[PDB]
Amino acid sequence: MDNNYHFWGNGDRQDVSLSYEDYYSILDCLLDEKLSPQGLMKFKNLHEVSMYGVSYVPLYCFPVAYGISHMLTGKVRRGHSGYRNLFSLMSVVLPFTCWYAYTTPIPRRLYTEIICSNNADGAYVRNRIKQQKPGIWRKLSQQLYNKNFRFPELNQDLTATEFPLDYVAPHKF
Amino acid sequence: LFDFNPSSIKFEKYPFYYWINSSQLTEFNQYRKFVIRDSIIYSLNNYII
Amino acid sequence: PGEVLPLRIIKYPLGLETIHNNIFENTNNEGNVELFRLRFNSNSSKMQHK
Amino acid sequence: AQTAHQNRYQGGLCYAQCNELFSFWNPSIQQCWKGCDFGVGRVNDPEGRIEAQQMCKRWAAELYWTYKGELDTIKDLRVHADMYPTTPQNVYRACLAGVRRQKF
Amino acid sequence: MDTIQKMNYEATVNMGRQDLITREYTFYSDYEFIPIQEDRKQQMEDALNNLHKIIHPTVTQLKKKANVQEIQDRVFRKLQGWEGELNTCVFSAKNVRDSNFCADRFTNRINTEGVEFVKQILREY
Amino acid sequence: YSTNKEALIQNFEPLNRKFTEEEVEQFLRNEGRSQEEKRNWIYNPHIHGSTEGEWKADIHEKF
Ligand SMILES: CCCCCCCCCCCCCCCCCC(=O)OC[C@H](COP(=O)([O-])OCC(O)COP(=O)([O-])OC[C@@H](COC(=O)CCCCCCCCCCCCCCCCC)OC(=O)CCCCCCCCCCCCCCCCC)OC(=O)CCCCCCCCCCCCCCCCC
Ligand SMILES: CCCCCCCCCCCCCCCCCC(=O)OC[C@H](COP(=O)([O-])OCC(O)COP(=O)([O-])OC[C@@H](COC(=O)CCCCCCCCCCCCCCCCC)OC(=O)CCCCCCCCCCCCCCCCC)OC(=O)CCCCCCCCCCCCCCCCC
Ligand SMILES: Nc1ncnc2c1ncn2[C@@H]1O[C@H](COP(=O)(O)OP(=O)(O)OP(=O)(O)O)[C@@H](O)[C@H]1O
Repeated sequence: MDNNYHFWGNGDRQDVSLSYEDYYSILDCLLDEKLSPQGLMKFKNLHEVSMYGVSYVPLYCFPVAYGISHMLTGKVRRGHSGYRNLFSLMSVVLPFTCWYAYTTPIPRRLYTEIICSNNADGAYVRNRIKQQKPGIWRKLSQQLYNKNFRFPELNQDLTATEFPLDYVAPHKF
Repeated sequence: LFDFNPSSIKFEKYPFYYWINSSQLTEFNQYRKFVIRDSIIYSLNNYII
Repeated sequence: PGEVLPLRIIKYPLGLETIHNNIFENTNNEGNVELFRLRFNSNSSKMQHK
Repeated sequence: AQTAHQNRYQGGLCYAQCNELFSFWNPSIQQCWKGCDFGVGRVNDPEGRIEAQQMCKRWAAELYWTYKGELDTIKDLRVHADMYPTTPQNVYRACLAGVRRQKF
Repeated sequence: MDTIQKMNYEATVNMGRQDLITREYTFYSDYEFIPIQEDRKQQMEDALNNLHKIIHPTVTQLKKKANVQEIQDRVFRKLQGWEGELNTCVFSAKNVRDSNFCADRFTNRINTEGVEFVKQILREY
Repeated sequence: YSTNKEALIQNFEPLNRKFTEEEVEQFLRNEGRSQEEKRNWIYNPHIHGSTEGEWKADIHEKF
């Protein structure tokens, strides 16, 4: 528990977790005219954080890919002599590690604020993700229901008078 | 790798199931010219049924 | 492409003209300034003049 | 360019006050300096201050096309950092601010 | 009239008659909807005029354009929320009856919800 | 210490009421009030009602 829990870019263990790919996909189906200035500021701060985060992700993945490439080459560490094979084979191993990292969702205070806000901006973003990005919204709604968030857009809504628009995954009642 | 992971199951058989036309549930904040998209989705659903 | 929708709500720009220090330029017949306008489309199967 | 001093440092405290009042990229600093020059030797007189204000009105009118009554009907005469001399009203407000800042 | 007056009148009428000559040209592969009726057009115009009448005092009293712009943006978002529904329903409307129903729903929603929201935000300001 | 203790014990009396609707509404309306600069109150008949003078008097009394 660091000493910067106030920081917007920071996150908590139980905060809403969203992948970088999911965030970039969500950016596609949103319009700035339909967001309040506060929501626009939230999105701008989120982009400010993501600008550094996306670039740093390969930095985080580098050691794992380097170790995997060494293991693939063998049990011999030949230093400069093996750089050609190490970085030719690592040129495909590191993309796999970055793929896994990007598919891995990470919690963020900005993510939870933008998604779970109980205002017009929150409703708008949730509805846009539900309509234009059903695949992402299914997982997002499952996560929200598991984390005890109740909204009319959630497919797991037990007090709704209209049938869900997507498959409801198994969960504990 | 240790906590709850949302399921990836989805409908694989019903055609055009995920072409969700605008309605009260999804609000009406979509791209303005998606009226034609909604009409086409309605026509496709009618043809299927 | 996509046809002109039946109705459009258009915001009146504010502050374009600073003459005589009047932010609002459109006034309704009843004597009240207008912030929004409704534009209606008829005969969608028609060209738009150049 | 149109001020009374070959550089802003030759001008007294009024130029520094204008620089503080307006942002470094805001060209209304020049109009504030013009107001300072107009107010030189007049601010300390009740009639001199009004004469300097009339000089500001004339300066704005000669800088930009204007109608009779705009400067009299200006709503707010206060100036903010991001106010630019794009209108006679803005020019007149900057000149008035410079006249107010002028001490002697 | 004189020659100059006749030329000016001809110019004005020709500028006004753009629709007259653009009507004849129509496209086949077009998604054609039923236009909203004139009565419903007038009703919606009257509703907007009522909203403007409600809003006029506060906006006139306000002296900074920023607050006026904020009020305009909020009210525009609220109105566009219902405008999307109106357009979607009218485009899918299969008869003038459906078009009139959609227009009536839109104007009633304005008169109640938009009036309440405008009063609330104006009081807040 | 003696004077502070005596004053506190003498003048302390818990509020034995329930805040009324008017008090709650005024507390909510007091979000943006500030004494640095007085608010410019503007009378809109369509949202305030009554008469301009009465509304101004009530606003002056309240804030
Ligand atoms: C004067 C007196 C004063 C008074 C006091 C007294 C003082 C007395 C003296 C004090 C002396 C103290 C120091 C003691 C000695 C220390 C010696 C030492 O450290 O070297 C030993 C060290 C290993 O020890 P060794 O015993 O010699 O060899 C061990 C074996 O040979 C086995 O090794 P190997 O052959 O198996 O492997 C070697 C190496 C061979 O391979 C390479 O060299 C890799 C080349 C490609 C790298 C990737 C592309 C280029 C860089 C991109 C960087 C992008 C991100 C930048 C982020 C910046 C902001 C954080 O592979 C690696 O191990 C890779 C590690 C480095 C990765 C690159 C680091 C990038 C910056 C950090 C990013 C975050 C980390 C994770 C991500 C890492 C990947 C980016 O030698 C080296 O090989 C040195 C490598 C140096 C790499 C530098 C990369 C720089 C990249 C450019 C700059 C990026 C921006 C930086 C910020 C902005 C400003 C520029
Ligand atoms: C955020 C930055 C990073 C982003 C990376 C993103 C991924 C990009 C990948 C693109 C390519 C696909 C992957 C290919 C994998 C290949 C694996 C392999 O076998 O290669 C390793 C292989 C190992 O060689 P070796 O035979 O074992 O001998 C090395 C020894 O063991 C001695 O070992 P050492 O440790 O002392 O030094 C060896 C070092 C040597 O390499 C380095 O130190 C470079 C490390 C940074 C790589 C950056 C990639 C490109 C990023 C975009 C461009 C940004 C600007 C880059 C500026 C620096 C030059 C790269 O090797 C490495 O760093 C290992 C990793 C290299 C990865 C592949 C690099 C592709 C370079 C493509 C451009 C080449 C032409 C550039 C011309 C200059 C343009 C300004 O080395 C290379 O093939 C790299 C050659 C780099 C040549 C740089 C030439 C610089 C310019 C000098 C002349 C300037 C003339 C100016 C004339 C005008 C004056 C007015
Ligand atoms: N319609 C316009 N015509 C000319 N200049 C303009 C106009 N709108 C803005 N400007 C210039 O941009 C500056 C900043 O504009 P801004 O949006 O802050 O104006 P405002 O809110 O109407 O009030 P103010 O006059 O205090 O700037 C104005 O001072 C003026 O220099």
